[PDB]
Amino acid sequence: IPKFYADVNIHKPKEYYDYDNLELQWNKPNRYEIMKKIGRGKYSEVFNGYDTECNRPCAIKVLKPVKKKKIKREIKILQNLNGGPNIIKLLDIVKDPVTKTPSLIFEYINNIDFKTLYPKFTDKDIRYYIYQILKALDYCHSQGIMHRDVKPHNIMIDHENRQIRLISWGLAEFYHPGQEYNVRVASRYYKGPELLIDLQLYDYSLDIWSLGCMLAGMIFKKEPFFCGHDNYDQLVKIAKVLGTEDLHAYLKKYNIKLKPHYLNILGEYERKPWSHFLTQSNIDIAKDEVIDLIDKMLIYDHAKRIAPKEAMEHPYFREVR
Ligand SMILES: Nc1ncnc2c1ncn2[C@@H]1O[C@H](COP(=O)(O)OP(=O)(O)OP(=O)(O)O)[C@@H](O)[C@H]1O
Ligand SMILES: [Cl-]
Repeated sequence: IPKFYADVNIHKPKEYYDYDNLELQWNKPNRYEIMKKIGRGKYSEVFNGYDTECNRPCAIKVLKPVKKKKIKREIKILQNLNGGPNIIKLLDIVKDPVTKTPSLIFEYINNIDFKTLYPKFTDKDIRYYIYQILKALDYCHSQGIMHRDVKPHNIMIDHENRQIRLISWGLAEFYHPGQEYNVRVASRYYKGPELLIDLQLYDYSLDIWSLGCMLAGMIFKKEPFFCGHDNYDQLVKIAKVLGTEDLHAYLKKYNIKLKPHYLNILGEYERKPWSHFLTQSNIDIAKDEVIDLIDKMLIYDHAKRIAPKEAMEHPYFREVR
């Protein structure tokens, strides 16, 4: 039972969540001037473009042959989240008349690779940007949607203009109590324990684990924070930090019995204190307020994790604007 926003979709009309019954009106791609390729996805290519009619830059996401089921969902979710704080705006959906290839037109964000940008950040910079990702996540959760793929790679930042956007809504899904969800989502490094132990009855809490992994990696200057060689090893990398005592307690509560594979590789680990991750290069940002915030997010028990709504109230953010 998610603390917040559990029954959002229950009180919403079927049209809101039934994305496969969505009638898409594809427009002519003529007005969008295609320029430099800025991104590469699993089943897409993102280009810097220009809306010649509305005097506006855009990011044109061309789509490789994927079932309409996947596109319709991404479109429905982006539509339902329009005007959300720090959520990428979908401006148009276009289809080539000849090739019949669909493309999604998004507002353009001048991003700099996090591997180049993040080291240039100050304590005040990470503070502000994490608050903004929390605002985005509190909005989509309130709209009955889980992002299911929060990672530094899906956060666009134009540092010069202090503009931040949560992108990649392709894996985003609607939360319905009692529904079993595909555990084979998110980057292995940002996959919550519920995905690793095959707990299909997960919720919004999944996004706080992923954001916790991101925040830990940023302030401890170690990305990916938990670096597993496989899905089974990823739980070991987690347990080697959070301790196995709280893991066994988590499995006993949700009555989950680990695979014949897990029992051998998983040892008995004591919880590593967050202080053991401090270095000369990171103590300046790895202060006591942020470590408390990380401690409240990286918790096995998805039901015991802090909500984005609550995280925003934390003293780490003293956001008097
Ligand atoms: N609006 C945008 N502004 C700037 N860059 C963008 C924008 N949208 C996408 N990109 C870039 O394109 C890359 C891939 O885009 P995106 O994450 O939306 O696709 P994807 O979901 O992985 O693709 P697919 O679902 O087809 O596999 C991003 O990592 C980013 O660098
Ligand atoms: Cl894997």
